[PDB]
Amino acid sequence: AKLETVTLGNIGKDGKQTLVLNPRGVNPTNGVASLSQAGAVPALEKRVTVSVSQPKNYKVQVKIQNPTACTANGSCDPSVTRQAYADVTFSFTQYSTDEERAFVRTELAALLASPLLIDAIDQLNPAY
Amino acid sequence: AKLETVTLGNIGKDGKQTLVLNPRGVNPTNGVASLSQAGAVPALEKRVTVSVSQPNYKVQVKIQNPTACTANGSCDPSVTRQAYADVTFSFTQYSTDEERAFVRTELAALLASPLLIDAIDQLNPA
Amino acid sequence: IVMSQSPSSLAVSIGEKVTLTCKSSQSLLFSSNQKNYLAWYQQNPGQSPKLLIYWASTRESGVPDRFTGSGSGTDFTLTISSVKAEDLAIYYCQQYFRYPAFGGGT
Amino acid sequence: VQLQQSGPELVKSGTSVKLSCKASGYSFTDHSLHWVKQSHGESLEWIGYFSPNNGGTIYNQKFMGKATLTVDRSSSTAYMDLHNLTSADSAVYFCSTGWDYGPFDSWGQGTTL
Repeated sequence: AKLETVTLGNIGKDGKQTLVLNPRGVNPTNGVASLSQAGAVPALEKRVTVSVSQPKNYKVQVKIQNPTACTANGSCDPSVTRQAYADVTFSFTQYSTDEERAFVRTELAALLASPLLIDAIDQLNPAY
Repeated sequence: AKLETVTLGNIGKDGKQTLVLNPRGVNPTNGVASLSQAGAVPALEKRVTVSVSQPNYKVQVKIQNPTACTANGSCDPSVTRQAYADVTFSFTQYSTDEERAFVRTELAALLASPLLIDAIDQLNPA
Repeated sequence: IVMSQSPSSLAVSIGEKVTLTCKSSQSLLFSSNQKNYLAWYQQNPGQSPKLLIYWASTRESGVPDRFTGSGSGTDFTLTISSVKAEDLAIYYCQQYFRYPAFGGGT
Repeated sequence: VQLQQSGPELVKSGTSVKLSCKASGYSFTDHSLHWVKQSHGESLEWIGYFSPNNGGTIYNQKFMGKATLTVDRSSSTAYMDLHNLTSADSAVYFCSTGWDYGPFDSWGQGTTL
C-alpha cells in the first residue's frame, strides 16, 4: 500500500464538504505513516497517522488530530486554542482470516453513521 | 437518545450482509451502554459498548467479535479467538458541534478509503 | 471535462415516468472513497436555479421526493418520479471537482 | 446564507465594467465564491472563483484576458472587472457560493448586460 493523496468526500455535518490530504513520509523510528492537509501553516493543519505493528498479535493504530485556530490580540501569528483528537486501535490475532478483519472494519465504519452514534457524538448525550 | 435496535446494512467484504443488534442494558457502575447480536449463545455474541464521560468530554466505543470452534471431544464450543476494536474521541469543553461532526465523519469515511481497507485487511504498512 | 447531455427537448406531458440521461467523457470517481461528483440543477426561465441532487444520489434539504438519481462510473441518470404542473424548464448537470463545467438542456 | 446586489449595467463599447456581489452571512475562511456566467441561451459555464485556501486566483481558460476577480475581506464583498467588452457582454452573470470543493449551494440574482 504505497502512500498517495487521499481525497475524502461527503465529509461534514451536512455531507457537503470534502478534503484532500497528502502524505508526509514515514517516521523511521517507529514506522508511523503520516498524512496531512496543505493548510499553508504547519501548525494549523489536520493530520492523520496510521501504523500497523508486527508480532503475539497484530495491532493497527490510527490517530486523527485537528486543531482550531484563533487570532488573539497582542500577536500576529495565530496560535492553537483547542484540539480535537480521535483514536482507533484494532487488535487482530495471528490466526484471523481477512474476512473477519474486514467484517470488523465494516461494522465499525457503518456504526459511526447509525442514528445512535451520530447523536451520542454530536451532542454528547449518553445512551440510556 | 434511549437505546434501541440498531440494524447495519451492506456489511462485510462484499457488502452483502446485514447485522441486527439489540441493547443489553446499561451498567450503573461506570455508565457503559451495551449492545449485542441475538446469537442464541451468550458466550459467542458480537458486542458493542459505547460510553461518554463527564468532566474534557471523552467518548469510548469498544467492539468485541469472538469466533467459535468445535471442541475436540466435547460439545460446548469455546471462544478460540476474539477480534477487538476501540475508538476514543477526546473533544474539549469549548468545541462546537461542527468540529465534532467533522471528526466523526472523517473517521467514518477514512475507514473505507483504499488505504485503510488494505492496511486492515492485508496487514501491510503504508 | 465535457458533459454531453440528452437532447435539448423532451415530449412528456403529465404523469409519465420520464428519465433524464447524462454522459461524461471522463471518469468522475475523483473521491478516494467511491463517491461521484455530480450535481443536478434546475433553472426556471425567470430567476436563478436551485440545487437538487449532489453526489448523484443524495437529495438536498427542502426538495420533494420526486427527484431521485443513480450513478455509475460515467453514465448517470436522473429519474423524476412523475411530473407535475411546474417541474419543467432546463435541468442542468454539472461536475464540480477542480474545474467545474455545466452542459445540457430541458 | 444569502447573497445579492447586481445592477442592470447597460454601458456599451469595450472601455470597462465593474460588477459586484455583496455576500452576507458567511465568511471566506473555507468557502469559495464562484462567478459562473450564463451567457444567453443554453449552458452557463464557469468563470473562476476565489478560494483563500486554494489560491484565490483560479481562472477558467479562454477567459483569462477579460477577467479579474478581486475580493475585499473587510466588508465581505466580491467584485470583478472585464477589461474588453466587444461581444462577450451578452446576458446575465450569476454570482455563486459553495464549499471548498462542494457543489454550488445558493445563487443570487445576476446583473443584466
